[PDB]
Amino acid sequence: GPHMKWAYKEENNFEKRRAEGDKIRRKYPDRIPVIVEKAPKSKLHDLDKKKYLVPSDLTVGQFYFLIRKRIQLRPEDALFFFVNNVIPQTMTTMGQLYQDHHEEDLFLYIAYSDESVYG
Amino acid sequence: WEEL
Repeated sequence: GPHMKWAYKEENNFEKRRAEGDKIRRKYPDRIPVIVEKAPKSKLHDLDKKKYLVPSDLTVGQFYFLIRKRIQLRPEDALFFFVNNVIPQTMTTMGQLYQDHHEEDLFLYIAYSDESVYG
Repeated sequence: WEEL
């Protein structure tokens, strides 16, 4: 996956992020909190925000659809996600990804790009 | 935070 330098982590240290994580898991337990950021140098459009809440049963495939709309991409345009630095399967749900890969600050990080392979 |  791409070498990410998460703006969310640059701006907030672990303690501050974990405090937010605790608060989000407490107030919205029926939602999966995700931090979404673009791979460096990607030509894809930037997202207005990076903090999103998604249903636990939303699949990666349905997630791709929502993101494509937000960054004005067409179905035939290349779009790849990286979780835990690797590409997830489209049938996996957000709740499943969160259960297996949420960060210690209690957030699930997802990077997006138009490229599928990085050195 | 907002719903995706």
